[PDB]
Amino acid sequence: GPEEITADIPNVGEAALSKLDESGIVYIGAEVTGGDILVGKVTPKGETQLTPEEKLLRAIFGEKASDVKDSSLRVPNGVSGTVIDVQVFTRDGVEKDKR
Amino acid sequence: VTEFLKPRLVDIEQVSSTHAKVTLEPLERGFGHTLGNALRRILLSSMPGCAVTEVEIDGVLHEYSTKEGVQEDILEILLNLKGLAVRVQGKDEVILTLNKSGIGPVTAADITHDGDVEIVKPQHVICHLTDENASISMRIKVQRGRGYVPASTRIHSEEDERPIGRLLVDACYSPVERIAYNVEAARVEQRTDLDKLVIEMETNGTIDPEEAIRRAATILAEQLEAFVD
Amino acid sequence: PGVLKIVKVYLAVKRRIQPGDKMAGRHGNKGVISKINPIEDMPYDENGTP
Repeated sequence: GPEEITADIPNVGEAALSKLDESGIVYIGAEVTGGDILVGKVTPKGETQLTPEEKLLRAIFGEKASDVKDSSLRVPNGVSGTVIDVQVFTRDGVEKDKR
Repeated sequence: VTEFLKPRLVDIEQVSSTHAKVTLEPLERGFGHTLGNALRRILLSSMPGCAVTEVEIDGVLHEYSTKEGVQEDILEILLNLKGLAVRVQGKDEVILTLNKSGIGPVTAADITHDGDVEIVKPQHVICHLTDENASISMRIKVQRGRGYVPASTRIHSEEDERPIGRLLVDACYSPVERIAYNVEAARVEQRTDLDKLVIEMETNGTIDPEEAIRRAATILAEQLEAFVD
Repeated sequence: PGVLKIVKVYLAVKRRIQPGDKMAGRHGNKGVISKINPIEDMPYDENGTP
């Protein structure tokens, strides 16, 4: 499955998602510190059987199912500061244009 | 002591609104230089003045983006304003707000200058708007401080604070930052020939010069005695 | 073909001199930023210009 940017990073802290805008990428204008995650791509993961323990987990937690691996863009170590700009080039056949 | 002839300040001159020159009665040699040194230190570095700590604009965030019409950007506006200084009362953490509409020259009259936010140099090059539809309104928190520091220092105190839009601003904070102490041999006729001291102090308006002289020499006495133990 | 889309983000970080800066002079004379004391330590001119 395609890896798309929607800030739906599995096992993601709120403050981490509290920077990225809806399209996984974030908005424009403030700073960033440390290894802050910028764009949240989600790598598709393989499926499994009915998996009674995992079924119980989904009934308890759910919304993950070990299906989306966090492929998010994060700031580099020792890299922090203000942001100049962002640009998205989408191939023909994909017209997300979420932001 | 032995006829110490403790002198007093005399003929303290103030040429302009942003400096002063204080003359003094004569004193001894081998000490006047050291005394002037200590005075300049305590007046310039540990100097209670005012600067800008926070900045903001609804359309202008931390990123260095030029405001509509305004020729200078956020960093550039910070630079152009930095060429001046602002006033807060005995209370610190005052706020000035430079807001203007039209296309005429940008100056400090259309800026928040209060009874606890005071302006003296009101015609700086402030990147006047060039588009008629523009109406600029930037707000700079002007507080009071003493010593030089960067902006990353306030990251810990403003982490859940300083959200996307609030600009945290730094300063170099030496509210005197210039004071010359000159010891010469004059103003002594009856007793031993003595050295009189002149202080050419200068500020950006943050504080009074003779006030800085009193503060610095009070610190001079204070740390001077501390050698007793 | 591999990527459906790409999102390139560029962040500009400032930088001032520090312990370890390298200045140069057009007379080919260069130098390492070594020690900066308080501005008081600078020798004072006759007019005191440090």
